[PDB]
This record gives sequence, C-alpha cells and structure tokens, in this order.
Amino acid sequence: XXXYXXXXXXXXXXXXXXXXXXXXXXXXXXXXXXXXXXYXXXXXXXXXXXXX
Amino acid sequence: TTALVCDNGSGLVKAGFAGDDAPRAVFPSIVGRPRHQGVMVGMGQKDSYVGDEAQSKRGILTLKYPIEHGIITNWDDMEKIWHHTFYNELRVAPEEHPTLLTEAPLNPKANREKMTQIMFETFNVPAMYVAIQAVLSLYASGRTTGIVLDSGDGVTHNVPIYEGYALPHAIMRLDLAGRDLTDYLMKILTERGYSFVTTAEREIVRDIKEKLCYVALDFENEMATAASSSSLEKSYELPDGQVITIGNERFRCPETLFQPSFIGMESAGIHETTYNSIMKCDIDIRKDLYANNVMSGGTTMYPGIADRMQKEITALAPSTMKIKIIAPPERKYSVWIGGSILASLSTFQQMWITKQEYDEAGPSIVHRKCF
Amino acid sequence: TTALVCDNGSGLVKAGFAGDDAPRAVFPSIVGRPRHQGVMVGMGQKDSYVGDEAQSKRGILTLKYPIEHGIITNWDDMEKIWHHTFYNELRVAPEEHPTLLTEAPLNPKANREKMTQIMFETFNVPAMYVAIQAVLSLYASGRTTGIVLDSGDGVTHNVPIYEGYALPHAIMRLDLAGRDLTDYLMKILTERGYSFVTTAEREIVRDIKEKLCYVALDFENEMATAASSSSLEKSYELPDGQVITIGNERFRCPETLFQPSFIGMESAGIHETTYNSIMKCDIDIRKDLYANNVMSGGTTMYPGIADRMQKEITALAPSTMKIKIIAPPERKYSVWIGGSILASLSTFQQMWITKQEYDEAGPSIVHRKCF
Amino acid sequence: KILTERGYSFVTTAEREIVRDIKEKLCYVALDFENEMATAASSSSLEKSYELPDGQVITIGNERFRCPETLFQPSFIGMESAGIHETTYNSIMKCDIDIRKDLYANNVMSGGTTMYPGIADRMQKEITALAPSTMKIKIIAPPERKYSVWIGGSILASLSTFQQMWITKQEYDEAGPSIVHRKCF
Ligand SMILES: Nc1ncnc2c1ncn2[C@@H]1O[C@H](COP(=O)(O)OP(=O)(O)O)[C@@H](O)[C@H]1O
Ligand SMILES: Nc1ncnc2c1ncn2[C@@H]1O[C@H](COP(=O)(O)OP(=O)(O)O)[C@@H](O)[C@H]1O
Repeated sequence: XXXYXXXXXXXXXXXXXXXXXXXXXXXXXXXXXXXXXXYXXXXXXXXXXXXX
Repeated sequence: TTALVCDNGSGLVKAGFAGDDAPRAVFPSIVGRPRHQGVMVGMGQKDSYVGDEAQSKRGILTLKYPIEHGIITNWDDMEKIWHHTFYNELRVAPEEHPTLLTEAPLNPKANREKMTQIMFETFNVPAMYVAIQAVLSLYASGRTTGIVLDSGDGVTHNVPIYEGYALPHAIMRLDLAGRDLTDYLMKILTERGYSFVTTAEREIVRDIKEKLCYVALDFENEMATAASSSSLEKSYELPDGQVITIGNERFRCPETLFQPSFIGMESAGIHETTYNSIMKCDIDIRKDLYANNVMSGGTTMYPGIADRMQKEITALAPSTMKIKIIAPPERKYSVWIGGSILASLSTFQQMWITKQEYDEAGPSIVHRKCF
Repeated sequence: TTALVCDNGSGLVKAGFAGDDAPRAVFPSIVGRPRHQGVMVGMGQKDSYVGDEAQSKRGILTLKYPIEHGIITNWDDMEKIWHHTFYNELRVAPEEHPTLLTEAPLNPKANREKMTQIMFETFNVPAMYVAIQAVLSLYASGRTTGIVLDSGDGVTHNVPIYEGYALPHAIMRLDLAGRDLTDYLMKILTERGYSFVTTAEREIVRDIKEKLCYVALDFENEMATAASSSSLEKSYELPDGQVITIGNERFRCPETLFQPSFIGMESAGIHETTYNSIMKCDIDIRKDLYANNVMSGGTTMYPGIADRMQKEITALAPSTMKIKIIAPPERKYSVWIGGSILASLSTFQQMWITKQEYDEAGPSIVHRKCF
Repeated sequence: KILTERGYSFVTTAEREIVRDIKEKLCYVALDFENEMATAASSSSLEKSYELPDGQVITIGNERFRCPETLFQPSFIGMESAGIHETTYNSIMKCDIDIRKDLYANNVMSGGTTMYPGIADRMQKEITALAPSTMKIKIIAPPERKYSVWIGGSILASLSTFQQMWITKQEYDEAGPSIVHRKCF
C-alpha cells in the first residue's frame, strides 16, 4: 500500500480546491435575507421621511 | 435517446438505464493482478483482472482494492474498471447518454474534480451529474423528509434530510464499514484458530457475512444463552474443503457497530451518533424523524438491526413519543433505484453539466453547480 | 493573610493571588481517562487525568470536556480538577484565602448554587465571590463605561456596561465559541481530506488556530486573491509526522463569526448583534460606546478582527460620528488580571460571602447578594 | 530449495537442523540488494568456506545473504504481507497520530532472526524511505535479545503484584479454564 495508495494520494491530494462556493452563495442569500437592520431600517427611513 | 446511471457506491458496482427496475449486472470493483511467473507459454498474458472474471480467476491473481474508506484510491485502475464495464456489460459508447455519478457526501473535492475531468475527457459524454446517496435513498423510499443510515462497503453515514433541503452541518460520516469489520473478524477467528490472511481469503468471509450473521438482541442475555446453548452455533463449509462451525463469533461481530472498541475508536456508535446529530438539529422537526427513520445497504442486510436500534432509541428518546424505523427489502439496491428515479425527471435537463461548460470552465464548475 | 482568585473562564484555567501581575500557571480543563486494558502490571493505574500531565499522556487517554457552552457539565469531575489545581500547583489549603469565581453572565442558577455549595462544604474557604466577566474586562481596560466582546473557549458575549451599572436587558449571550468553530473546521478539512476525528485530534487544530489563522479583510476580494495567489496558502507540519499546507481554509474559518451559516444558526453575527443591542440601549449614551469599544480573549487573538469590525460599524453607524475599538495585547489574560484588581479593593470585605451566611441560609443567599 | 542450486542436497529433519548452524555462522544481512548483486558479480569475498559438521568443506555464495531478504520479500516462499517493515509502518498508520514520534524513537527488536548482523541498519534505511525524513528515527538492538524474553519474565516474576494477580488452585477448583481468558490478557 505504501507505494500503491501513496503514489496517488500524496501526489494529487496535495492540490485540492478552488471555487466560489455555491454554499457560500447560500450564505450570501441567507445573510441578505437576515440583515434585519438593512431591510427594515432602509424601508422605514425611506417611507417615514415622506410626511405628506 | 436515453439516459444511463453508474452506481459507484462501493462494493459491487451497479449500472443501468433510467426506467429499468434493476441494474443490468453488478461488479465488485475488485482489481487483481498476477502473482507468479507465467509458465503456460500458450496463455495470453493479461496483467490486470476485474469483476467476476477475476472472482473466478482469483487464486494466482492478487487483489488491489481501488476504494478505501469510500475514497477511490487509484484513478487509472478505476478507468480500467469503468471502460470494462461499459464495453463488456453495457455495450455502450460514452456519447450515448447522460451519466450520473454516486458519491459519498462530505468528502474531498479531488474525487469530484478528477472524476469529472476524466469522464468528460477520457470518455466523452453528453451530460454528467454526481449525487449524494441520501437524496436517492429518500426518493426511492418516498418520504420527502428523513434521516438515512447506509453503511455499505464504504464509509458510513448519517444524514437527516428535511423535505427539499440539506442540513450539511447536521451530517455525520464514518469509516466503520463492513470491510474493516471483516478484517477484525480474523482477529476474532484465530480464537478457533482456523486462520488465513490475504485479500481473497478476506472476501471468503463475505459469504459468511451473508449466511451466518444475525443481530444481537441483548448482549448480556446473549452471553447467558451462549453459556447455555449451542443452537447459537451453526455449521458451515469452506467454499470448498472443510466444514466450519461458529459460535458467538457470529453475533459478536455486529456489536462493533454499537461498540467500536473491538477495533477501537471513539464515536459513540450508530445510534448515539444519530441521536446526537438529532440533538444538533432543531426541536420541532424531531417528531417526524422519530416517525421517519430509514436504513439501507450492506450492514443493514443483517436480520434484527432495526429492532435493537428501536430498543436503543427507546432508551434515548423520551418514551412518550411515537418511534418506528423503515427496513425495506431492497435496501442494497436502493441507491441505484433512486438514481433511476433521479434520472427520470426532466429537471436534470435544466440541471446536467454539459460539455460546453467543461470547455468554458474547469472542474471548478461542479462545486458551485452540484451539491 | 492574602487573597486568591480562580479563573474558570473556559479554556486553560487561571489562578493567582491578588497583586501578582499574572497567574502562576494555567490548565486546559481537559479531563481524560484510559481507553485500553492496562497491561504493564508495573504501572500504577490512575483512572482519571487532567492538565498538561494529560496533555502529554493523551494518546491512550480519551477526553471528556467538563464545560459545554460555558455550562460546566459534571460536578465531581470539576471537583477533581479543582482539588488538583490547589494542591499540585498552588500548594494551598481552602482556609487560606477568600476565593473569587468567574462566571458566564445570564446563565442557569444551578452553577451558582452547586458551585458555592461544594466550595463552602467540600473546601472550607473564608470568603467567596462570583463575578461577571465584563466587569473585570472594564476594570483591567480601565474605562468605566463600555461594551465588551469576549468569545473564549466558551459562550460568546455582548454586554454594554455603563459606568457603575448593569443593563441586563441589553445583554446578548451566544454559543458560538471557537471550539464549535473548530469542530466545523473538520467538515472543512475533509475537502483536502486529511481527516481524523477524536477529541485529541480536535485539540491538535487549536495549534493551527494559533498559528495559521488570520482575519478576512474582504470576503469577495479575498476570493479573488484566492484565485490569483498561493501566498494565501502556507505550509505547516503535523505536530509530528507530515507537512500540511492550507488554503482559504484558514481565513474562511473566522467568517463564521460574521456568518454563522457555515454551521448554521440565525443570530445576525457579532457585529450586527452588537449594533442591535446598541439600538436597544438608549440614544444619548451611544457616542461613548462608539468611542469605547472593547474586545478580548480567545477569538480576538486573531490578527485583523478589529479592522473588519470597524469596517462593519462604518457600514452600520452613521458615518458622521467617531468610531474606534480597543484591542489590547493581553486580552486572553485580561479577565484574571481584572479579577486581581477586583480582589484588591477592601470593599469586598464588605461584600464577600462568609461561612456564617452559608450556615444561616442556603445557596439562595448568592442570588440576592451577588449579581 | 535454494541449496539444490549448488546441489549438495539432503532432506530430513536432522538435516534441516544442520542448517541452523549455518544460520548462526554464515548469514549476514543484505545492505542493498541490487548493489549486492553487483558485488556478487565482482567478488568472492562474499563467498565463504565451511565444513560439514563432519565430512566435507562447503562453500556458499549469495545463497547466504539472499535468505534474510525473504523477510523483506516473502515471494521466495510466496505470500503477501508486505514484509516486516511495511507491516510495521502500516500498523503504525493504524495507530494514532501523536504517539508516533515516540515509536520513531523507540524501536525494539529481539530473538531468533534479529541475531543476524545488520538487520537494524537496513530497517532504518527502510523507515527513512517510508518515514517523513524530517523526524528522528532510531532502533534498539540489544546484545542479549534471544534471552530477552525469559529475562523479562524474571523481572515479571519479581514484583509482588502477581501475588494479587496469580491464578490459584482454588479458582481452578471453582471455575474452569474459562477463568484465564477473563483473568489474564
Ligand atoms: N448477503 C449479504 N449480507 C450482508 N452483507 C452483505 C451481503 N452482500 C454484501 N454485503 C455487504 O454489503 C456491502 C456491499 O456494498 P454496498 O453496500 O453497495 O456499499 P456502498 O454503500 O459503498 O455502495 C459490502 O460491505 C458487502 O460486504
Ligand atoms: N494562540 C491562540 N490563537 C487563537 N486562539 C487561541 C489561542 N490559544 C487559545 N485560543 C482559544 O482561546 C480560547 C481560550 O479559552 P478562553 O478564551 O479563556 O475562554 P473563556 O472566555 O471561556 O475563558 C479557546 O477558544 C482557545 O481555543
């Protein structure tokens, strides 16, 4: 095994990754959904500014 | 045209078109090579052998096993296997169908990237997908919520799935699968001390795992019966050669799942892992899962697992609330069956990878695009 | 005589007399026990092990962790730890000093009642007090008003304190501490798929958390650099064994604090929690806190947190008004240091619990008498 | 099955034990197999002359050093287990991560085969192959290894704790051989 497994696994699993994760897209969407202070206070400032 | 799915859930390997009830045929993913000087000059030397062909030929062949711990060990060997499977069983050309790939969840990107890279380049194939086991398990079992346990040839799983969504934090993933258990078996077996170690010799155990195992109802009480009785003990032949007759050594084996001391680790076991992973997940859902509890494949084949599991949950659950588990007949096939369903729906036409993307962007595409 | 303070802020545990600059020594509050048959008969069997002694001995020991979520899990284990700490490090007898206790705020009475009950009964100790972290944090940081963030080993905090008073309604308390983050780390780490799960294996990560982490300045831009460069990627050894080399997986970790999706929860994060909790608190004070902003301990150790925090506040604040944060060097010690100050002032002689009360009334005394 | 190459040849049990003497006298461990073959082509100092216990002088080539290699390569009587050293590193990689350095330090060998000069060296060569070179490695090769076990047994006998630990006749009266398997390892 020390030859057989390691020849592949040491060599290739060296370089594992690159992506702009779709899971991070999920995170971004969620944080947008759950920036309460952003949505609510923007909406309230926008409306409440107009007084007639 | 038509659409084709490979199962690479480990153990024998399962492949079939969308809408057939069961895959055409199935192969272990053994790989093996010669061990001795080739001394019939009349013989053609082939240097690598796979599948039931090898399963016959085994004795002078020696095995390599191209998937450890659900991680596929050596790519070019896989490519040999894969090529063989297409041409010899399937009589299929890579252009012919979209092809669907079956993955351990939560495991290193590399398997994604090379698998796709090879199969789009080495094979040239209209559409590709890789899918996580539990999804198929639900689709086949047809309950949109659930939790799945499927401990195959390879790394052993807990996923709760709620209807229509993943809880990837919730998920637990374990290298406890039956192969390593079997290799523990030998360290049992030397007690009776009929004893042999090599790969083929190890696979011989697999038959016994088919035939001779059954699940401990209660461990202490079983020991008491072990002192009382020999009906616990059954008599079995070598595949050829001797009759062999086996005591508690049969039932002791599955307990490892409940107690992975015997080859020693800490993760508190299938059931305690499950309830742990529940208690991670949130409060209200839980009843459904108490209702909807689902199991499949290699280990589950054993008679009785579901019962002691339920005993365990009745230990850990507040008894007040309903509990049951599902134990379908077909579990070992379940995944590929679900894959067939998965293949059926037109939405993957929206969803498949196409060659074009692989042209325009790398393997990186997958990890956004798929789960 | 003289006066002695235990820190039981979780992580390594900190203890020292009033007026020393830094505690004599410090211990993880790991607890661990044997895993295997004891097979050197020459060995003395000790069945429980703690502290750097265990930290050496670990491998056959297996860990229990006596504080979850800042809540101390198993009392008698604590008692073992506590006894050890006194006698082995401190060479101290319970009579010798008043003793001061360090508490997560806003958490269940039970910790108060049993802690006091044990320590007055099991130890017999002139005077007792339990104090809330933020108070010490101010005293050490020496600004009578403030808000504190200190996310230790254990449950993670927001308290505004105004000068001389509490706003217990204002306060936010979160189980987001670095341990759970670290356990998420593994679910990261299997991407590169060098992979190991057990308690000691988990603590091995702690070193990497020391060495390899740094705070994302900007997430998108960092991803762009991640596509560009490998300087983002650094090479690190196993504590023994291999060299390991780590990409974005380092910086991605702290973002969880800003986005606890990655192990998924909703509380909108440290900073948004903070501004929320501000907007709870009243209007005029706010400028001071915009000025006086204070952070400490386990997570804060990371380089850069304060900067992105300020970026976040500049997002959320009306830019018009001054903003800054404090990031002292010594934050991880800060609490016990403040405790030393707290010990110094004679007013606790007015304030300590005495044995007499514990005689004349129960643990109930505390909850009136202390905060 | 080697020896018939030179084809002075005898098979029975006593004849087989006669070899044991040669195993005492004539063996030594291959430092490097290829390089040894090159020397085998070059030289006869590799070849030494030895008597029958009575009767003839016998003189033996590579047939001496080839023998121990079986330990490293059990082809020559053919099996798969990847050998002493690869078994060892395998069994390590089973065992957990932190301990390993100690074992890299503490490496111990004894008895019948180990008697051969040189084993420890090529073993270390092998581990330096398989180890990450970064970390210390050594092995212990005490003089007395073949006796070691009984010596240790003497120590084992010494300590009073076995008085706590021995089996006594009484148990054997009151319960079977079964006693052992709980009671002892
Ligand atoms: N008749 C049987 N009884 C019990 N176990 C079996 C039987 N046949 C196969 N198995 C085990 O089931 C597994 C078959 O592989 P599989 O379950 O498909 O793994 P994977 O989940 O990786 O696809 C192997 O562990 C094999 O030893
Ligand atoms: N060098 C370091 N770099 C970053 N974090 C660290 C370092 N050393 C320890 N930590 C973390 O800091 C915490 C130490 O416990 P502590 O901050 O005292 O918690 P508590 O607030 O409960 O007292 C743990 O989360 C530990 O993992």
